[PDB]
Amino acid sequence: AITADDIAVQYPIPTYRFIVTLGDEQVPFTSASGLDINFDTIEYRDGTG
Amino acid sequence: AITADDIAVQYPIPTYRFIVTLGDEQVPFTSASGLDINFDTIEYRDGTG
Repeated sequence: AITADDIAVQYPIPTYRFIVTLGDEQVPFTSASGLDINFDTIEYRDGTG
Repeated sequence: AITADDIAVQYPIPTYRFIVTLGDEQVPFTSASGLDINFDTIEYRDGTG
């Protein structure tokens, strides 16, 4: 017994059901990708290690 | 078969590992350059060659 209210808590979410709110309107889209969070890298080395 | 105690005697030394003691203390630096020994030159020519 898995009692589907527990599926809504601890099972993962698929990617086929999504609403795109575009400004103040909803527009139906087929695909959506590229919503990444990317940083750069600072590095610094001295002679001691 | 080279047994790295022989690397410490025979192989050269790389530049990236160095410490700089400046007076009574050590300060961690990134680069260090310009420790040259440069001489001038004196000449003399006479008529016989």
